[PDB]
Parts: sequence; C-alpha cells; structure tokens
Amino acid sequence: YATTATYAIIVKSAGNPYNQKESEGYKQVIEANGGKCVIQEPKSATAEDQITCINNAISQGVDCIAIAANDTDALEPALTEAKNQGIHVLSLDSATNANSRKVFVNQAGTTQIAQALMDAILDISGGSGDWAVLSAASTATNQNAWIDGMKTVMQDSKYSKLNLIGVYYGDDEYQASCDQTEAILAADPNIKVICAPTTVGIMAAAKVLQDKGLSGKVKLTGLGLPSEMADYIGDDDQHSCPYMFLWNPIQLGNLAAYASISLVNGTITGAADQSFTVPDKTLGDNGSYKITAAADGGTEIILGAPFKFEPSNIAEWAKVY
Ligand SMILES: C[C@@H]1O[C@@H](O)[C@H](O)[C@H](O)[C@H]1O
Repeated sequence: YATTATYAIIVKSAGNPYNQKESEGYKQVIEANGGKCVIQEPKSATAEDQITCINNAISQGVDCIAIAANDTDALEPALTEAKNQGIHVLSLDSATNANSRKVFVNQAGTTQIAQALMDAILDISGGSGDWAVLSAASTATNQNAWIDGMKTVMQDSKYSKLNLIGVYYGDDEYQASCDQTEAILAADPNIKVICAPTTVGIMAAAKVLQDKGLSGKVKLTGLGLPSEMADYIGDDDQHSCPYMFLWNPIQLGNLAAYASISLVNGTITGAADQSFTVPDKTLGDNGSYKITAAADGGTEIILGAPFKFEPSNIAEWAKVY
C-alpha cells in the first residue's frame, strides 16, 4: 500500500460530523502510507457545490478523487473530465452513477439497511400505525436507495398494518431537519414512528421530539452517530429512540482509502470478482474484500453489515464516533 500519490476526498457537505469522521479515516490511511490527502467539504449538500470541489481537485492535479455523491447523475460531466485527465474516480457513502466511477465503497448492503429499518419500525410502532421518513437531500443517492429499499421491503405482508405517510427532506442540515420534523408532526399528529436515515436528520428530530415532550408518544429510529444520539436512546417514555443503526464512518473512510490506493497502484481496477487484502484484518474477511456487481449496474465493495445501537451498547460506542 505504499503510495506517493495525491488523493482528494469530497464529502457530501460541511457541518456534518459524520462526514468529518469519514474524511478523517480516509486521510489517516492515505497519509500513513505516504500519500497526500486533500479534503473538501461542499458548502451545502448539493450537486452544484460539489462540482465546484471536483473542479478544484482537477485543477490541483490530484491522482485520485473519492466522492460521496449529492446527486447520482449531475456529477457525471465533471467526473468524466477528471477521468479524461487520468484521475482515478472512486465513490463512497453515496454513489455516483456507474459511468462516473471505477467502484463504489458501500457502508453496508442497501437491502440490509432497508430491512433493519423496516423491522425497527414494525417493532417500535407496536406492529401498526403511521410512520414517515425524514431524509437528507432529495437527490442523495444513498438515502434514495435506502428509501427505495424500504418501500420494496415493506410490501411484505408482515408490514401490512403500517402506513408510510411520505418522505420529507431535511437536506442534511440541522435547522431544515428540525423544521421538517415539525412539519411531519403537524401533518400527522398521530404518527407512531419517524424514520430518519441521516445522521443529521435523526439528531435534529430527536431534539424536536424532546423539546415538544413527545418522546413517550412518537418514537424515532434511523441512521445516527452514537456520539450524538446517546442521550436520546432508551427503552422508556423519556427517550424517543429505542434503537437505531449505523456502521463505522472512520472505517468506511479507511476502506475507501485502501481501495483508492489499490486503484492508483493498479492492484485493482474496480472490476467485479477482483479481490484485495488490506493491512487492517478487522475489515472484511481477515482483511480481504471482493468487488461485487452492484444493483445500479456498476460495482461495489461492501464494508460490513449494519450495526444496531441500543441501550445495551450505546454508551461505549458514543466515544468512538
Ligand atoms: C447516514 C448518513 O447520514 C448523513 O451523515 C449523510 O447523509 C451520509 O451520507 C449518510 O450515510
């Protein structure tokens, strides 16, 4: 994994601790192995602000770009231009389309996240009732994939007494996510569960439910940082979130860095059925990963399974991320 190349990571947006942990993990591995890492945080979680960052990376003459896409398709011209300049493009966290990358590094199976969330809603609701999604940007590939996944999973007869009222967008912004939580509550006060598959959205919704005194009546699940959600997690009337899920964003960054170095050094090309082993034997199968065909027609590397954070384990993990 020795490298002397320069690697740009472009996260979704500024002002999001999840993205900072991702970029930290990426930088740590790149630098440990001799490369240079340049991190960019788009001003907002939009395609427009990301394109500006892609263009900056190209201008700096970097060797590799790793990107968490704010839109599945809008980045394609800039990323193609990067490729035309000889830059390896990798995607992580939120996928660019298959034509815009050599490989996607996915935190967990898309289906695994959808299934965990649907089963959580079914459990936490008591088996029936109205629920809503508080998403991030309406264009974000990952939330859209999870939401599509949930909608597929929820067709199963076991979920037939649940009713999804709709999808609201908090844009991965605290204030917007608080405002949309209030909008959800106003639209359906009898809602049983809010599912927020965004670390920003879930902690914003938690804050709103706590402030309104609703933790005993409206429950909350989703995808959140243990560090942010620790005080909201509990199985009683005083905590809105009985449990939620995530994965290690630092390790997501780590793996994306190992894969980036592997692309630059030519150890992999992104093609299905290729394998690589990273120094870190806690990832994969004793460090080993295989590239698999992805549903979007590209290829992907899957970091691990989702991890459930609940009262029995939340405090220890809150110090990790
Ligand atoms: C769950 C998590 O939530 C936010 O931090 C971002 O939208 C990120 O892309 C997503 O993976």
